[PDB]
Amino acid sequence: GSKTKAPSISIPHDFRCVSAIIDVDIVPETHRRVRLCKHGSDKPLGFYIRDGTSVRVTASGLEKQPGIFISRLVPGGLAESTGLLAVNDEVIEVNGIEVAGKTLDQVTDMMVANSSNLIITVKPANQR
Repeated sequence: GSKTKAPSISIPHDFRCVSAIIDVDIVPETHRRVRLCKHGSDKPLGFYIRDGTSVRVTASGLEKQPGIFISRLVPGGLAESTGLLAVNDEVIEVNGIEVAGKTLDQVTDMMVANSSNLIITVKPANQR
């Protein structure tokens, strides 16, 4: 079941953007959220994604999941500039859509869809 904690962010026509870590007061340090904001026109997100298998730790032990990892960040890109996000980090949620079961096609498409107000939730890999 999908139980995401996604704030219903209503975006106004505001012309100043900063990628900020939202839900930081609620979400554990195990997850990192940056909100992507549009600047002028819809330029592509400053991160690329790849697929693989991520290790999810539970009380049951080490379990493997189909994971979507960041492949690389665009130099001078929002995530790269903030230093709040790294290339190794795997994405957990996008806007509230969990990337579990989603393809890169679907996830990229989903992210570009909510390009105006997009919550990117990754979990820090602490560099793999």
